[PDB]
Amino acid sequence: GPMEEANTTPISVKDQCANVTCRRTVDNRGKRHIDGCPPGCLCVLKGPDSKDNLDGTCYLLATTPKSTTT
Repeated sequence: GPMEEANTTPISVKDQCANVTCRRTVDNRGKRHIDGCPPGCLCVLKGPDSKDNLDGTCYLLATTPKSTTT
């Protein structure tokens, strides 16, 4: 085939996710506080009435993007 990588590579390689950590706290609010995360990974932290200043975790998403360029 040609010298192009995309022309020879039909499927694009998955991109690595970041292990960045987040922190969300909410008291005397009665509403759960959610933190934000970058693309490819999401951080969900659930804290009931006993919520705290704890930090949430991040996980990599298996779902592949729509990018064709390696």
